Amino acid sequence: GWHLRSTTKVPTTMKTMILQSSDPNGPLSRAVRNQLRLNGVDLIDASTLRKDVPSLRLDGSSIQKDTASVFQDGRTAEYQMVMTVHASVLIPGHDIYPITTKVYRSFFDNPQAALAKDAEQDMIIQEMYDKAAEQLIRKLPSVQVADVEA
Amino acid sequence: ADLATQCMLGVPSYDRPLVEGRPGDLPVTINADHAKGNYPDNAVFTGNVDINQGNSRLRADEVQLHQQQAAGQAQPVRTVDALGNVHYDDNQVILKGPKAWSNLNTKDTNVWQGDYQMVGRQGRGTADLMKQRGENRYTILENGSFTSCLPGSDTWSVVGSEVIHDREEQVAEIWNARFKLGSVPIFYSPYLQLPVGDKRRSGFLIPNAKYSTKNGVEFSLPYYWNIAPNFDATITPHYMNKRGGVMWENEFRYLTQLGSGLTEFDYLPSDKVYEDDHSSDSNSRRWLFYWNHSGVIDQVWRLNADYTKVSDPDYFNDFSSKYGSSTDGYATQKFSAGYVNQNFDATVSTKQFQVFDRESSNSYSAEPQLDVNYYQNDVGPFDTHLYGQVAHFVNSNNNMPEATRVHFEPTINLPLSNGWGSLNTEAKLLATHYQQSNLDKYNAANGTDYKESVSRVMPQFKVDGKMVFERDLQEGFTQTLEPRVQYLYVPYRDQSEIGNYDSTLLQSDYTGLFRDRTYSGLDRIASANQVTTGLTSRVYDAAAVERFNISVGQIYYFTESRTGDDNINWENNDTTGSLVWAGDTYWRIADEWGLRGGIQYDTRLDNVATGNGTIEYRRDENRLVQLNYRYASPEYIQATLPSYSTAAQYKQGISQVGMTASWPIVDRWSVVGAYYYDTNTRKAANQMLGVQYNSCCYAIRLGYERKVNGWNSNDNGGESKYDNTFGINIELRGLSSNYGLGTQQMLRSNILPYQSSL
Ligand SMILES: CCCCCCCCOCCOCCOCCOCCO
Ligand SMILES: CCCCCCCCOCCOCCOCCOCCO
Repeated sequence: GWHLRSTTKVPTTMKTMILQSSDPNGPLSRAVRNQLRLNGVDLIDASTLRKDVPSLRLDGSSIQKDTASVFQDGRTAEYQMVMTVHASVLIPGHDIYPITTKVYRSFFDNPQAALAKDAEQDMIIQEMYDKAAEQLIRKLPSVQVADVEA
Repeated sequence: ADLATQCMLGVPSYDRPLVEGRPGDLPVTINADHAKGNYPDNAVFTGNVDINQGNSRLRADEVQLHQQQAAGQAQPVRTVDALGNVHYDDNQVILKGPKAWSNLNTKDTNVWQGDYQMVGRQGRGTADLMKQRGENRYTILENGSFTSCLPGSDTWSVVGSEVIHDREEQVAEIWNARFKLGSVPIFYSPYLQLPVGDKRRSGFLIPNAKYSTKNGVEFSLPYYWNIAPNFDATITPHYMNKRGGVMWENEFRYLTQLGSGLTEFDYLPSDKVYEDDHSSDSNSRRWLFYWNHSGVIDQVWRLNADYTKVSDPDYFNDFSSKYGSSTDGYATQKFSAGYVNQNFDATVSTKQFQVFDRESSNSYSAEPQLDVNYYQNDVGPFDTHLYGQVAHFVNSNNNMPEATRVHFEPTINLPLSNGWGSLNTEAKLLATHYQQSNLDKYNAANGTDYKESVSRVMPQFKVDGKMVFERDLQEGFTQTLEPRVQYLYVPYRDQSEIGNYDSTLLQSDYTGLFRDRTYSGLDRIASANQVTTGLTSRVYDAAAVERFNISVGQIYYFTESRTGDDNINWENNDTTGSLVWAGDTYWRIADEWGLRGGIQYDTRLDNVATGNGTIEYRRDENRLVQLNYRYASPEYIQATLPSYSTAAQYKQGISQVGMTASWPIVDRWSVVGAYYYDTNTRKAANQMLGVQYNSCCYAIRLGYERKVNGWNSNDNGGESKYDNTFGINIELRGLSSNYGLGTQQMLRSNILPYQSSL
């Protein structure tokens, strides 16, 4: 019988936010703005007044695919993928706040049906983007509580 | 540390006011004890003579000013001579010499038999003639000896008859150059170039040495050619002993508005080892063509390219590069071009492969492959999506059947949210058409019944929902609980008349449990009738930062997932019940340290499918340690990968522990270690030991790498082939600087690289 609504209610200061990125048509950007749409956040362009409204700038993403393990013949057993995403919260008059997130997954490799393993891989990537966006949203209250007087 | 500061200790700091411009028109202040003769003609100062002019600070024992006519037009030939004990100093370089001369109009200064030392930056030496000509731009040195490392030990020095240091062009040209490692010379050249700047190199040529077990003594001397400030080429003669010949490696980086890209082309004319191993033909040439490209035109156009082609399937096994390794089982040849806007995106691509095997390369290829997505996020309370695909599949072997697939998939979604949780109802349709050909030949061999005109229509009903609860903890910490459930239903369709082109089994991550797909691609779709239940408990601190998290999932089946061709080799015959289980976890503890875990278990295998766990002590930038572990049961390999379980090397599955050590012993030497060890066959699969010597002006690194490469046939069942590799690399640096270290660079180089798992 404990109190509900947690992870800090998405800051009413940032109930309406502007999304900035180098590539707004990229997978990361679209996953982010969709994840924002999911949490009931209003997205407005930077063509208005923009005085009290903060913004979310996407620095850049980077996916790393290395060999996690191998068999007894030296060939790859499974690949481990690491999606690194850099971002920054810009509040008018409150400087900036960097947000670095990383997504970790892995999957077995099958040369014979590489094509299949390609498609699968792509799918994984997609999911890894989505989860990344989630990991970006959950780290917002830290930026909110970062706003202290000193 | 900040070694740069340590190297700036011997280097002067220079105080004094910085004057903007040139000290040519500026007046000349002369302060001494002694001063005889005609001031504008023949002036003679003596006794601690101090002469200042803007940035020109000169101090001597005796200074003489001797002039010429300079009549008519216009200026005076202001010619300043200097007899003895000349100590010159400015904002750039300190000069010390016996006899000196200087013209202050053109700012041309000469010093005979003197020593010099740069200010603000490293660089000293001794020359018979030190000159600053061309308005203090060109620094000429006749009979000069130059070195960067100032005191302690005469570790290296370059001597030359005619050296020239250009400041604007930023370059150190040397005529009759002789390089010395102290007092012992090695190389002599009619002419050399040592760059001071950055962009646009064309630097002389820096080589590197290696010693592998397969190639023997390796010696690379890579040429570098910079064409334009956007694209350049990099040739590389790579002498190999056991191979007996020079391998030419042609690199080519480019950057245009259509995007960036890289083009590699390695080539070896004759190989003795490959000729002896394969004497079926006289042709023994081995090459590698690589081409990558990434471009985003006007934010809407996307041009990507990943092409990798080799000559022989045993290329990467022998030769190692930044483009492939012995772990690679095939080569990827994909070209992608797409228009992605916002609510709509159409990407067409061609996918081809190159399986690295002597006789089992029956891999398919899409030619082409068209994908189309069209979204509509607001239809009242609904949001709709439209997916479409047209893919023509062919095969390298003409025995395998060809196909033409037209897939259509509309997805109607309905999101609902209030506060404490949310529920999303998704209704999807999966229509598919197949036009297959060349079936009669494959209709034999095995039990197959593929027809030319095939169709498949499968509806899909999904209901997702998750809640959020809060429990307060101690000293500001806040715990939360996230229960999630998702039901899925798809009717059964007999797909025995449909071939497999892009379908394989997947891995069940905690998030993967909520995936509405059993196979990859759109060939084999399972008859869904399941309910997925999972719990996600998270632990935050007072700073609203996620420090801990744990998830556990369970999939319940009402009926078994059938496709119409389920030839999966399971251990038991369990059809219904909670078959699939998962569990992930993540720990952060403090600013350093950490933990990660992921476990996948299946009841049909009667054993855990996968199990990975990685712990890591990471500081912040460098010097860190990692310990990992991965496990994949033999049953998992037997079920997921048929025919592989028949072999002895893929039978036991996976059970390896990974080690990565990187902690500096001395504040100069960089110690690097790594150790990947298998527990099933109790044999070390991989191990690396590397060291480095970072002085201040140069650096030599020695790397050792023992790794598993190939499988040895015959014998008493067979064993793993081991290969050792030594590597001697030398980098000068310290000039343009921003180098040295290696930090973790040496870690990522093995067949099993070190990844940052926090
Ligand atoms: C025992 C006292 C120290 C002896 C000399 C101190 C007084 C300094 O007077 C030196 C006079 O010479 C000044 C030369 O002026 C150079 C600049 O003007 C020449 C052209 O503008
Ligand atoms: C990272 C390479 C090692 C560092 C030394 C070389 C300098 C790095 O840049 C060289 C390659 O980058 C190409 C420069 O970008 C193009 C600039 O002009 C394009 C505008 O039209």
